[PDB]
Amino acid sequence: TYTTGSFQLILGLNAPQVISGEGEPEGEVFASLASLEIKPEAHVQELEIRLDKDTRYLTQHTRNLQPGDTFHALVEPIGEAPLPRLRLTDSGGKPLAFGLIDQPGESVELNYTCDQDICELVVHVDGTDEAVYRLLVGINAPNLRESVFLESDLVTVGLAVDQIVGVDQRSENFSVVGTLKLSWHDPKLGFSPDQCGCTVKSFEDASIRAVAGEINLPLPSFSFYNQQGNRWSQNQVIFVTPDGRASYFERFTVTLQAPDFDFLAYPFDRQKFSIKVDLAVPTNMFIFNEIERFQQVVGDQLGEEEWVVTSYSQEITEVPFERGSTNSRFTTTLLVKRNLEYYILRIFVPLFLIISVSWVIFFLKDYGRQLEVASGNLLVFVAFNFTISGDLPRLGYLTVLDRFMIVSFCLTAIVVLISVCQKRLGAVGKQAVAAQIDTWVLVIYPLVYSLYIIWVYLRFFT
Amino acid sequence: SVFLESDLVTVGLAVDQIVGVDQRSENFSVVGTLKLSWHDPKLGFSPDQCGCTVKSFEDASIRAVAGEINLPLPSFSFYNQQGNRWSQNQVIFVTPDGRASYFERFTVTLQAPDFDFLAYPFDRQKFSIKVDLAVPTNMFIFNEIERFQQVVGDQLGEEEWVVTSYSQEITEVPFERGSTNSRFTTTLLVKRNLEYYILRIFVPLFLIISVSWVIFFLKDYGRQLEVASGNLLVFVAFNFT
Ligand SMILES: [Ca+2]
Ligand SMILES: [Ca+2]
Repeated sequence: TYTTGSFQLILGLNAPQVISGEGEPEGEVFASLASLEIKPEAHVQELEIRLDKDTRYLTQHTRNLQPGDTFHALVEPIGEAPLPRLRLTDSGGKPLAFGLIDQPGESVELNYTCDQDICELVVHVDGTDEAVYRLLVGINAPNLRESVFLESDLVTVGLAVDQIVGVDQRSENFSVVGTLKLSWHDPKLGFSPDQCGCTVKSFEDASIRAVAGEINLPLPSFSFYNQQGNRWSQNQVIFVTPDGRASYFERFTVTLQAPDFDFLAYPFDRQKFSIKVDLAVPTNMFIFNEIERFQQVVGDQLGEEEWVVTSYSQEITEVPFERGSTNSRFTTTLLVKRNLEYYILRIFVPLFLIISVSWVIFFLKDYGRQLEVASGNLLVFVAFNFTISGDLPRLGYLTVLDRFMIVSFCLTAIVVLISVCQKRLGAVGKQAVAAQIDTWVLVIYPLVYSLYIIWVYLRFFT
Repeated sequence: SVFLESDLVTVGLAVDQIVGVDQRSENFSVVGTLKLSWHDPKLGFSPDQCGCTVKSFEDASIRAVAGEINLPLPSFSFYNQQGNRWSQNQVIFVTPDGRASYFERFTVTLQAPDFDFLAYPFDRQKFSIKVDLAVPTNMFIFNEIERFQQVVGDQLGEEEWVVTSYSQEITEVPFERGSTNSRFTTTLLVKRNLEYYILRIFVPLFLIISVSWVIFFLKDYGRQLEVASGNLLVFVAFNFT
């Protein structure tokens, strides 16, 4: 490949000390730059820009200009959009030129010439008196009638999840173990091998912020948006190639807040585990551009897990940033569900059998036995309820399971009340009414249970 | 003006989530955001000396920045803070004219000895967050309140505590070494979920009591005695459930 960088050139005429590399300037000059003999090379760039309702002001930064250079810019709307104002300022905000509306009043143009040793310019386009405009800019190109701007550095990102290690249903947070990777290109980080005799330079056990502060160069630092407390990190390394290609690697264990949890439909609920990585720099410096899948996003492990992942996705977006501008965001989302067989077999079948015991006793015609069995079955129900109390999260609000337990307990107690009434009726000599009540209860109870189940399904799952 | 004047500070606070309440030690934990803004000509700089329009400090407290630049700044603390405070996105940035602002995302635990649980579960409580300046009132004073977001944010799903109303106010309190310091207070009025307690406790209790009431219609007193004895055991079982 070729190479890039700055250089120092020493030329001598009949001065044998030059080949030592230490020749100090002397005598009268004899050579000059060749490019000065011809017209300077022009650079031209065109951009399409749009001023949304909340984004009526736009600014762009230019590359450095050498003394004697010239700058030209013009703006022409795509359609019937009104002509915006155009102006040019340096990096401090000092005005240098203002746009002039042409006599065929469809465009605005600007011109400037460089006096200082180094000039850094900013182009302002504003319509704050879906409009879309065409912006044309050139250096040493007066023929604009018939890259100049700086470009953001592109970052590649990737993330993999190894294990979900905990979920807190009262404080609404979860913890995850995984791996993160970043990669970008920066010519300012390049070095010359002959000064170190090596091809790879590395930094270990340091955050990107610390390395950036040590080498005094801007780097794409990041943070987890919903991080709770400190983060544990292993195998943290940064290494750079002579061309300037850099990469970051980290293995992390972190706890993330998740206020989006909703446990109303427990245990039939479905949840989302979202992991957000945000750059700590403005979008005009660094931006996420590509997604790399270095491993499986969701890793398989031996044995069963409490949460089963159904699907996942990865996406890049932009979010508002402090001190204006914008910062990039990388999001990983996992869709998870619980193990249904566990809850069904552990809770619902025994509950059904307990309910059946209280239902079947109405076939008896000896009401004392019916009363005694109902009284015993209520105690059995309460004992089973606290036995399963361990799988009953205390959240401060009702779930589906709590409502079902309450309804079942109420019906079980009403059975005892009806049994007492039937016993009294049989004692007074009205056995026919007791038999009619038995038939009514035997018909009605399963209908009530089925109707309650239908109502719950309608009100919670559709 | 002949006499020196205090610098005017604008403050704002937002609550994102209440993450826990301790009823025995009487404290609670909250997640939110804090913002400060003030103007000081001594912080001004010349753009041509940096080639920039904004100067920033990151991951540092106001006290540390004040000690680094050797100028007085409006430091602050949480009055009832328990233990260390977790902070994210901490930044201070200044404009050439001298306008400065502070930003912080925090998670903190605050003591609350004012809790009163006598009327449980029908009790109502106040969650109060107090921010005090660590400087005398003749140097810095809170002047205005900024509502940069909703004061109490909405979250998907139900919460254990329901916020009924809120308020924000600025006052003055006595300070060490005399004088006075400013205080900014945010108060949330909260209550519990009543349907949960009513349906989970009172209806089953009513049915259990009715079982012991109905048995007096019987004229076979052995059956009445046996059913009463069983119902007492059922009552104890439900109580420990
Ligand atoms: Ca929630
Ligand atoms: Ca108290």
